Amino acid sequence: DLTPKVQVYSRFPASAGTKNVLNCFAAGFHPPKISITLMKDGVPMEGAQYSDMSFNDDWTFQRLVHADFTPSSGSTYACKVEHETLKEPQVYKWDPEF
Amino acid sequence: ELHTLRYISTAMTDPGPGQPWYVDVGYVDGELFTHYNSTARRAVPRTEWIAANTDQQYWDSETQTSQRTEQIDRDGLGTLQRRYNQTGGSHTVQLMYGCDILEDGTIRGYSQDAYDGRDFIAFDKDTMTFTAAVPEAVPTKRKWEEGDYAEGLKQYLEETCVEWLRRYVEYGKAELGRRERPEVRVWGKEADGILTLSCRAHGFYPRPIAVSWLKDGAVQGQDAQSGGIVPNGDGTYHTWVTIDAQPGDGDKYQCRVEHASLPQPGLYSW
Amino acid sequence: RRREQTDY
Repeated sequence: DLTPKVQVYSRFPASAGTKNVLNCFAAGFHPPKISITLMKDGVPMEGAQYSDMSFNDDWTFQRLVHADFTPSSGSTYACKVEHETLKEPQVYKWDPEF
Repeated sequence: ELHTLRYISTAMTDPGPGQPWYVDVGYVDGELFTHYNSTARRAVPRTEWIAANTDQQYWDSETQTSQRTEQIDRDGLGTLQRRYNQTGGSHTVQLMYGCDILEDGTIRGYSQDAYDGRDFIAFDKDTMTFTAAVPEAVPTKRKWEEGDYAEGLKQYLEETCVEWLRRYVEYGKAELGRRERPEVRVWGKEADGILTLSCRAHGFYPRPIAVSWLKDGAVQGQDAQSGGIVPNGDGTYHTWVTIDAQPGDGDKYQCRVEHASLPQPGLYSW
Repeated sequence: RRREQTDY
C-alpha cells in the first residue's frame, strides 16, 4: 500500500479575473482506485477533466485532474482526495499567490 | 535517450465506480499520443500530429489488438487469482513495453509485467527467455517459452516498434521539438519567525528543468524543498521549489531557472 | 503500433 503524493496548482500564474486552469496531481499510489475532486467553496468545480490511468517504472499509479476556471477573491479552491491508504478524505487547499 | 516508444496497460478488478477496468496508454518521447479503455472500446488519438498522419485502417487495427488484449487480461486476472488462492479481493495486472533509441544509436527493448504492484515477469531479449520474479509466474514462463512467442516479441521490440517510432517522431517533429519558456513567479510568506520564499515555474517544455535557490549567489541545495516536475493539461510541465529563511533576508535570495528554452539561466528575485 | 499478446 502506498500513499498518494498530492499537489494542487494553476497552469498560469494566478490573477483574479483572468482565464486559467486548476490542476490536481496525485502520484506514487497503489491500488489505482482513487477519488480526486476539484472543488470551489466545498462544491465540486465545473468542467473537471481527468487523464486515463498511468504509472511510472516502479508501477506506482498517477493521475492528473484539471478544470478551466477564473480565480475569484474571497473564494476558496481545493483538491479533495480519497484513497484506501488514507483514513479520511484529505483536502489540499490551493494558494493562488504561493 | 534520442527517442522512446512506450505502451502501458492496467487491468483492475476494482477501478472502481463508473471507471473502466482496463486502460491502455501509449507514449512517444514522453508525450501521450494514444489511449484505449474498456468503456469506450476504441483506440483513439490523443494528439493532433498522430491523427493527421494516420488513416481509419490504423485505428481499426489498433482497436482490434487492444480488444484482444483486453480479453487476455480478463482471463489473466482469473488465472493468477487461482494461482495465489484468491479472492483475495481487489487485484491489478500491469504491463509496460517499448523501445528506447539511445543517443549512440543503441536500441533497447523491454517488456515486463506486474501483479498487485510487485514484479511478476520480464522478457530477457538477449537470451530469448522470460524471467519469473515470483514463484507464481513460473507456469506463465513455461507457456510463453514453448511457442514462437519469444521470437515474435524479439522481432517486435527490435524492428516493428523501432520502425514505427521512427515514423511517429517524424509526425511530431514540430510538436516534440518545441521550446516553451517557463513563466516564473516568486512569492514570499511571513510566518511565526520564518520567511518562506516560493519559486514556481509555469508551462515549460521540454520536461527537464533545474530550479534552485541561491543565497548571495551560492546555491542552497540542503534547506530547499522541491515538488518535482508535474504535468499540465496542455502537455507542458510545472515545478515549484521553496526555501526557509530568516526575515528579512529576501534581498539576499535568488531563484535560478535552468531550461532548454532559455539562452541563459533565468535569475529571479523577490 | 500496439503489439499482439498471449494468455498468462
